[PDB]
Amino acid sequence: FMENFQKVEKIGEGTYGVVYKARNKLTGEVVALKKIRLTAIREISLLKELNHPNIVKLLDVIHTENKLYLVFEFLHQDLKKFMDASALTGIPLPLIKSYLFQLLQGLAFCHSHRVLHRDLKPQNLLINTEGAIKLADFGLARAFGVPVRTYTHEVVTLWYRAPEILLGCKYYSTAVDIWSLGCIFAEMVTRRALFPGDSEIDQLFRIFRTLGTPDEVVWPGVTSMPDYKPSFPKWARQDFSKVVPPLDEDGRSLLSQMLHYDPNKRISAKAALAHPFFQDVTKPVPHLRL
Ligand SMILES: C[C@H]1CCCCn2ncc(-c3nc(Nc4ccc(N5CCN(C)CC5)cn4)ncc3F)c21
Repeated sequence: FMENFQKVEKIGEGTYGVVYKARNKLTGEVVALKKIRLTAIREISLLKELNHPNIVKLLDVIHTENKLYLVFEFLHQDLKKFMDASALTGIPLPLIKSYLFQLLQGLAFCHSHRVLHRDLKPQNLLINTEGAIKLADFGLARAFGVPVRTYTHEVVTLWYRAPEILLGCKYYSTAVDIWSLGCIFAEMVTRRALFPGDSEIDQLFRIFRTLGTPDEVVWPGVTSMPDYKPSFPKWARQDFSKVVPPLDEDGRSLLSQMLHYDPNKRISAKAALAHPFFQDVTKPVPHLRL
């Protein structure tokens, strides 16, 4: 239980609980220990075996008393800090293309196992010095939920929420992760958030002003969604060439397929891996200081 870990420093404050960098007192292993404060047992245990090089490995699930502990492999930096440190020059496109490629591999692995992330964002994308990028906070959303406030009452960001979630879809699909990854794709290219909304209706309207207000033509059945309103303002679609300059045509074509309104038209992770944008994909080494 907690005795075998030594708390090094606080990493971050997730929704369910606090995450610490810790040292296994017996094996010297440096891990990320998540303290979740209090069905879910069997759902978390289904993630012990969701192992993939682009998924942060869940090492052990400690269950003692009314406190639940998750032990992950430790990574030193999230994508958010790397984007901030690269804000002046921009992440080089070969590195952007490599991160997107690896995350689509990770997504394709979890969607084939019917596991959704439901909350992709730069803050839970972790990188190392070797050029790898991994998905974190994976599978916990179905185990507890995606609440509005964290345990430290911080607001959950909506910038990467798929429109079907914002429109009240109860049973969304794997396409919600492709949408979030598309928004992260755009943010890495332009060094600015694609849809930085501070409310659910502001997030939805910021999507509408960029991609046009959806209708039955582009999204069959959107007018029947639980939170759709006919009184939605009707904005025209902006051209993608102004959305993410100076991304090349391969990248803009891929991004537009990741940002399709209709979840059934949105490109899958496996299909996106065959997109010509990755014809020249490599694995560069990032410029990190730890
Ligand atoms: C993604 C994090 C965010 C914390 C809450 C969600 N969660 N659950 C586990 C981990 C985790 N985290 C790490 N590494 C790490 C991550 C972030 C940071 N900080 C540095 C200081 N910044 C101000 C914020 C980011 C440091 N280290 N490795 C492995 C992991 F499973 C994380």
